[PDB]
Amino acid sequence: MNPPPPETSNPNKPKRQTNQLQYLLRVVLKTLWKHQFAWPFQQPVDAVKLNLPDYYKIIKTPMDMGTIKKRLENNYYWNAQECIQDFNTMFTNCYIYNKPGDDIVLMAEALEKLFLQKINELPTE
Amino acid sequence: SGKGKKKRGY
Repeated sequence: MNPPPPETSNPNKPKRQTNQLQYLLRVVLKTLWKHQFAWPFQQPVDAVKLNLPDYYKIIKTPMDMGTIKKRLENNYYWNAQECIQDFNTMFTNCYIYNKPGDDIVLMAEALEKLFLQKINELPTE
Repeated sequence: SGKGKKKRGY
């Protein structure tokens, strides 16, 4: 079976607005979300629907952009690095599960290049 | 063992 998706809201966590967090939602997430290669990354990988029975043998930290978007929207992240870590986990999950050169991998590589171009201009801490 | 070939979105 699939695991439950990652948590996206916790009312007991403290909340802050920061320029870094705003940029991560309004520039980084938004830019990747609208990209023509985004759709396979907009929700959790459904290993049941996609017939990937071994997916969770190696992917012990699932992540996707739908989860990241919701986390940003619900003030789940305190430090910008928490969000950056989640993007990076999404990419690196893809590269450990899927054969090099598979279409999903080439899509993730293009998205990661774009992510790094946007993260380059992240506001200071 | 993989997800197959992919189509792009709009």
